[PDB]
Amino acid sequence: AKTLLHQYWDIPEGTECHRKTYAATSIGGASGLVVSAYSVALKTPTSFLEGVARTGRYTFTAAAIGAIFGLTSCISAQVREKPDDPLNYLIGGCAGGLTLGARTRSYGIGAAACAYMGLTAALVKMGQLEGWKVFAEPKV
Amino acid sequence: MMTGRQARAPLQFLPDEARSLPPPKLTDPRLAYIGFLGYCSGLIDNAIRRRPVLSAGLHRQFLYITSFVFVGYYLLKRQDYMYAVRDHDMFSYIKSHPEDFPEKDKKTYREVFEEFHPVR
Amino acid sequence: MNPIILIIILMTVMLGTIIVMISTHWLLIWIGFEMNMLAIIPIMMKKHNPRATEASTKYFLTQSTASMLLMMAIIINLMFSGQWTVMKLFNPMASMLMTMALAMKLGMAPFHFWVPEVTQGIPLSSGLILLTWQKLAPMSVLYQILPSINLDLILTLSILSITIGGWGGLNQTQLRKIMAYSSIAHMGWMTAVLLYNPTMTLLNLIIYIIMTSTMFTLFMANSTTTTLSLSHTWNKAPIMTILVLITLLSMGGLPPLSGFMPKWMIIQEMTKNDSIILPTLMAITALLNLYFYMRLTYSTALTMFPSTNNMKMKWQFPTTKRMTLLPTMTVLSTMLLPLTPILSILE
Amino acid sequence: PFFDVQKKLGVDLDHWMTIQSAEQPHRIPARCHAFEKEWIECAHGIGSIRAEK
Amino acid sequence: MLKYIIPTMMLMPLTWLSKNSMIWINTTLHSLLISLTSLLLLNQFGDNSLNFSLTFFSDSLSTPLLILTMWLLPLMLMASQHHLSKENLARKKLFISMLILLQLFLIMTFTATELIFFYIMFEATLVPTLIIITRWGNQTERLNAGLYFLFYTLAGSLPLLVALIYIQNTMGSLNFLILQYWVQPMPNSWSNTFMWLACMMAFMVKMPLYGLHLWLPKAHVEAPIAGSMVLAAILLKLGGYGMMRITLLLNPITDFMAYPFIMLSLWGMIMTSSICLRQTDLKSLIAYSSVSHMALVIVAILIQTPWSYMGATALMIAHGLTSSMLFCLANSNYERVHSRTMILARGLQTLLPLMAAWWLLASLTNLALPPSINLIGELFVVMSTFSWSNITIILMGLNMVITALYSLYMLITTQRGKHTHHINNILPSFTRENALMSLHMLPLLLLSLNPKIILGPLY
Amino acid sequence: IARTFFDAPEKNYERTMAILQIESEKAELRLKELEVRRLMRAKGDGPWFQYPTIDKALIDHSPKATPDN
Amino acid sequence: RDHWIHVLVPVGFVFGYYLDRKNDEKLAAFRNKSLLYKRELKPQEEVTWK
Amino acid sequence: MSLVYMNIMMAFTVSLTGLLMYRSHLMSSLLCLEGMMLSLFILATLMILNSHFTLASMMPIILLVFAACEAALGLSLLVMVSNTYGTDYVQNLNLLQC
Amino acid sequence: TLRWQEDPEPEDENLYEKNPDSHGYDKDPAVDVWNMRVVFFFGFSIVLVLGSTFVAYLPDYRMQEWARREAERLVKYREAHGLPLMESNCFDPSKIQLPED
Amino acid sequence: LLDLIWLETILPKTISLAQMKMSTTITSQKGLIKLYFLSFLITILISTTLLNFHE
Ligand SMILES: CCCCCCCCCCCCCCCCCC(=O)OC[C@H](COP(=O)([O-])OCC[N+](C)(C)C)OC(=O)CCCCCCCCCCCCCCCCC
Ligand SMILES: CCCCCCCCCCCCCCCCCC(=O)OC[C@H](COP(=O)([O-])OCC[N+](C)(C)C)OC(=O)CCCCCCCCCCCCCCCCC
Ligand SMILES: CCCCCCCCCCCCCCCCCC(=O)OC[C@H](COP(=O)(O)OCCN)OC(=O)CCCCCCCCCCCCCCCCC
Repeated sequence: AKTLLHQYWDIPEGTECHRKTYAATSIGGASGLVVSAYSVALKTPTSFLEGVARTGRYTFTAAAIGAIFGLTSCISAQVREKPDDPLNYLIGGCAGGLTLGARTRSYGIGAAACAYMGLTAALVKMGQLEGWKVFAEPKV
Repeated sequence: MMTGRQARAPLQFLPDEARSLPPPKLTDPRLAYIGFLGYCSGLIDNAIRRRPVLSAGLHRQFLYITSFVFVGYYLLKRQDYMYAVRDHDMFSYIKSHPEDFPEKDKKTYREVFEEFHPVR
Repeated sequence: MNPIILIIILMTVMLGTIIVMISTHWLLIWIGFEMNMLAIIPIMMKKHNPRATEASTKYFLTQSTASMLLMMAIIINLMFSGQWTVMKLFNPMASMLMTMALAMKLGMAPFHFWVPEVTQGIPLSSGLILLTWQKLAPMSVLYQILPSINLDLILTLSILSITIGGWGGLNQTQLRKIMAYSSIAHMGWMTAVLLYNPTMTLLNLIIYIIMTSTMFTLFMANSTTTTLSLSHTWNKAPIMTILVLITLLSMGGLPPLSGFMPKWMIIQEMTKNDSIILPTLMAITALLNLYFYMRLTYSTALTMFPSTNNMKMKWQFPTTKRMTLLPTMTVLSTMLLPLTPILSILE
Repeated sequence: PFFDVQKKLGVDLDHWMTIQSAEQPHRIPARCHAFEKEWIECAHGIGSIRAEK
Repeated sequence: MLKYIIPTMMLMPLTWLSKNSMIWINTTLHSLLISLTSLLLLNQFGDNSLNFSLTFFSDSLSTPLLILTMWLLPLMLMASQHHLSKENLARKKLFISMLILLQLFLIMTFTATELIFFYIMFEATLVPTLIIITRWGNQTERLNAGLYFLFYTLAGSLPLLVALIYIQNTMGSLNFLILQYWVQPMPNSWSNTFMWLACMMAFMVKMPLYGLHLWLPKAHVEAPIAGSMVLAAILLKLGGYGMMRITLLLNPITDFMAYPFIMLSLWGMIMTSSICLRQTDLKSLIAYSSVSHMALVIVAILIQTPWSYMGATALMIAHGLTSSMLFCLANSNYERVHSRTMILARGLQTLLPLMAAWWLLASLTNLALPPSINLIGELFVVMSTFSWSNITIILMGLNMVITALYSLYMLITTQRGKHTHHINNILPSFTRENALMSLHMLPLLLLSLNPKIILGPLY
Repeated sequence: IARTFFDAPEKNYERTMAILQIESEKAELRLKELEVRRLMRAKGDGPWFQYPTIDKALIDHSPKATPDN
Repeated sequence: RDHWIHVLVPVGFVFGYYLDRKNDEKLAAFRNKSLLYKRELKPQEEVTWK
Repeated sequence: MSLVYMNIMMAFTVSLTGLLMYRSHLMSSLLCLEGMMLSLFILATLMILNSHFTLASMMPIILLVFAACEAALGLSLLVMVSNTYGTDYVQNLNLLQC
Repeated sequence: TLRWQEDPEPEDENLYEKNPDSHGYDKDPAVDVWNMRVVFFFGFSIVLVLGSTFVAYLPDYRMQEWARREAERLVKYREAHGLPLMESNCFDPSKIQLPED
Repeated sequence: LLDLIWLETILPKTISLAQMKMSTTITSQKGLIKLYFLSFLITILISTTLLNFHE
């Protein structure tokens, strides 16, 4: 999962929409596959068909969220000519939240996901710009 | 952190270097607070067993206070020793490495420049 | 159970823990672990009901899997280093296997699934012995091998443990399951601060041991295992309601109680190493532990739930249980914050 | 915690097994006695951080 | 500051060793003696603060708050002794003990030189108030009120602890006397933006800010009378003291990071006053009035000018006294009629004339009748906000009109009109209630003669 | 009032100076301790962060059964 | 005494004042050394303040 | 390194995946656990004998003794649950979900 | 059916019934009158009156009167010698090194 | 509309419902050892391959 994040962040922002979208979709699909694996492990399905349907549904939802977020953020960076700006990532996060609402087919969870994941994507953008460390190496 | 210090002479509560330090006074405020902790535990011991709290078993409350004072005195001795060791190691390492700890060129305020942000 | 056989078995448990603590050989660490587990199995099965045998079976399977993983890590380290001295490891695979073996033995998430069921199936005294004494040896082994521990793995285990423990304890009504999820969250905190300053880990371990011992001792003093039976305590002994109120407030880390000191010093240590997001996330997550603690205090001390008729028959008799060290750990778990600089004795 | 009971008490409970270059019965040498002896004579007394480099 | 701490902790053996009938007399007497003793803090100098020790100091901002706390404790002892009449003796002593402990934490909070000691005392104040509300409150939802209050405060305050520890590690000290001379500019970045948010949100929640005020019309309502008095009079001012102390480190990033909260608090006071216009509950109406006045204090602190600071501290003291008196009057009505509905008991001036006079005086000071210190604080904040921008005079004038409207609506509804026919248990006013009202009123009127002792450290 | 209850301005002045000197010394010592801890962690040549190694007093030096060792 | 409970608190205030004076004496490192109040000692005294 | 080491690691991994996925019986889990111990025995014995570490030759005996005592305890637990339920199925050990 | 066993709500006690001279402090008349005397003496006669007297005679609170006297002295001294009463710069420009640009 | 409906909706009620839903998902395990050990195997595989904790 380390090489997926580097290959997503190696592309300059607002430059290559297709490759950024593909990298975001791959990251989303990996996360959805992990979620589906734990789901079919702990909550066992009725049959093989129900389990593979749940796996496909979760993976497709997460991959669609990733693709929509990447495409929206890259397009907003292209249009505004502001590559280093967390507003583009906020727009992409709200687009991903609206996609999550569309997949689950309910408006309220979609709006809440728009707000919360737009804030989260903006925070990730600020951390990338300012060099915030989440798993900080021991120093003192 | 300090296991290299406490590695050549292991499992010692107070090494022989601790005796060069001033012992805590018996009127130490921390020691008095630990004695108050002992008194409070004695009162709780009276309370949970449905005894008169301030009257029953004065020997029990005295032993509570005495035990707390004893253990707290030795813990305070160890704490003071370990902070002394911390400072000693810090100063020895600062003195032994003068290249890494240069003297800061202090400047008066007539030479330094600070931006002014008006509040209006 | 014979008193003498019980004495011998308890000293065998402490002997296994001592053998793990004092030895410089990996095989002796393994030997102490199996001695401790083999001796502690009959403490779980003191009552001989199907729930105790089920809990003992799950505990045995989990500890045996963790022990085999530990032996695998030791053998890999011997293969790649040719020695057995308990110190930093010479292989990342051996370090990963040993870290996950110690995580399985501690019951940290996602290996946490055995802790609440095992704690529920066994008596209160054996559950106290488990959740207090069984965690001294894996944390000592972790304290000995910190130069080889992967930072990402241990931090992931820590944050997962804290979140899963809080979310799990939100839903429980049995007291033993609440104590188990609380334990999971606290081990998350302890192994979170492990790689930066292990003295903070020792301080958090000591404070958690004292607070858990106080809460379990109050539970066996009142013979309560559910929320409602604990809520009946106001009509039997209100001093115990005051004690459980102050101890549960201190367990949530509310200042100026002694439970504030571990997370305060942990946040102090984590910000020195330029890690700011994780201590904020762990504090916000520990608010959930505070939530179900406060729910318990609402049901027990700050309201008067309806009682029954036979409480009068219980009024006419005094208690005779040996509430050993209960006032001492009640005082030491609430009014220890002014003695915070005492943590320098643990370095 | 690693309570060094053996060094405090002077007993030798598991140090004889702890390395391959130690005192072996009938003076039987190991295959890598010399290399291990040289590595130990390096790493002694300088800590793990200095001995790793 | 040990000459006030030690008698406060000696109040505890006084209430735990008194007779079954002499606990109120002893506690009230000795708390009044310590309140008289608290006047020795007025040895303030024009250049230097009164620095007692390494841990304690008291400048001209913390001194009025200290005197207010130490004077407020015997008022709560006098107020809370009628509804605790039939209570068990041990529970009565526990109630008095929680009041004593809260006063101890409050007087250790305002004098803390170190910022982390201020934080520790400021969050130690949570436990006695939560216990008082959730134990001696009368309603069902006192538990929900306690949960809301506790979790709003802790969710606001944990990032403050993280940011204070960061400031300690970066600057080297949290001593307020050191930080006055060692302060550095805070540049514009995202890191400093979240520093400002972390340092400010705890006191924005505790004040409260509009939008974070949802815990106030619950904790102020389901509490007992002493709890409501100590929540309205002192506990809202911990946020004001915190923003006055912590704004020193947050420059010059405050000048643009203060815009959204200035718009929240300028529009928020209009919303809360309009809410006050249509309230069926008297206690909730007083709580929302408190929200509006603390929004005024928030704006005054955020624009950070000398006139705004003087108006903010004067308004804090004045609103504490006025809100305490209003809560006491509402409690007396509640003891008479056993309901908090404002429309139930009407026309009480024909039955309770001197209580109606006390109601009129409290209402007059609520709408800032000059030359009360209410009007002095409100006027100074209005002048400073006019200096900030000119349309603030439009907002302030609208707020003043609605404030007069709801205060006189309170008075006209409760006291005037035709009395309720079927209510016949309206007893004459006791000497205790009248003494409580006069002890709230007379310091408030006397402070208009010498208003210079409540105008902050930059008078 | 100023003779009985209040304190002299000189006393408060010099007391504040003493407090400021003590607290500035404490802050400088805290910063120096942070820098020392960082340097000792990075280099490993100081008395702190001395992780243990194999003790060389355990090595057998007597002649073995095989010369090539 | 039959009214010792009425003298618990004033002796607490007196003891707190005494501890305040003791600590003020403890913080006397810059007595008669400040650049604003430095002066020669008048005879028949040894310190500027106590 | 050598090849028989790779085969013993793969045998240990196979027995571990067998233990970590129960089918029906507790006895199959115990058999997978004891196969894991046997693979540990073979690996450690081969390493010690090839390295000519003379004093380490006592380790596999102690390992065998301790893990066989473990297996005796596990067999006793299996017999107890079989006496409780009439079979050693792992789906009957689900009372502690509540 | 009939619900759980619980006492009904007790009737409110009128303090003026058994004691028409009540101040509302306590049910015992002696404790009540002594509480009234304590509150009225130590609240109004002691704290309010002597507190107002103490605040009224504060020894030059925050040096305002001294500042006025010193301003009078400085204005007289500067007016006598033709000096400007106040300068635009608080510190001397001679002892200030501006950054070179 | 604002403080009785919406200001109550955004901050406290949505957060409370989210924590309630997460708690109900976490604690809904079926109490089977086989599923727990399958989850352990999945965790080991994810850490070894997808997360590279053995490097
Ligand atoms: C009552 C409800 C509302 C509560 C609101 C509370 C405040 C909101 C913002 C809090 C942010 C978290 C604390 C930040 C402390 C920053 C200290 C600092 O040094 O900052 C600079 C540091 C900078 O890192 P550094 O200082 O290590 O690096 C050195 C400096 N540079 C970058 C130049 C190299 O900032 C950070 O490390 C990250 C700050 C942002 C953190 C974002 C995650 C939290 C998001 C908000 C959560 C709010 C509560 C949510 C839960 C509510 C209840 C359910
Ligand atoms: C202080 C912060 C905490 C706040 C809460 C405190 C609670 C505890 C209370 C403790 C005691 C009270 C403390 C504050 C006391 C304030 C009062 C005080 O001391 O003032 C000093 C002030 C001091 O005034 P001064 O400063 O001008 O005096 C000069 C100073 N000396 C005396 C040294 C020369 O006292 C007065 O102003 C008294 C003046 C004389 C009396 C009044 C005469 C006129 C009265 C009205 C006449 C009619 C007018 C028209 C009416 C029409 C109808 C309405
Ligand atoms: C760096 C740190 C290194 C290590 C430092 C030292 C760590 C000490 C850890 C202590 C762990 C305690 C474990 C639990 C208690 C052990 C004793 C025991 O077996 O107690 C249970 C026993 C069962 O008897 P039974 O009659 O069946 O009880 C059922 C109720 N009728 O008896 C009972 O139930 C009797 C009822 C009372 C039991 C009270 C037990 C209190 C034990 C904890 C004391 C406080 C913690 C130790 C001191 C501080 C250490 C930091």
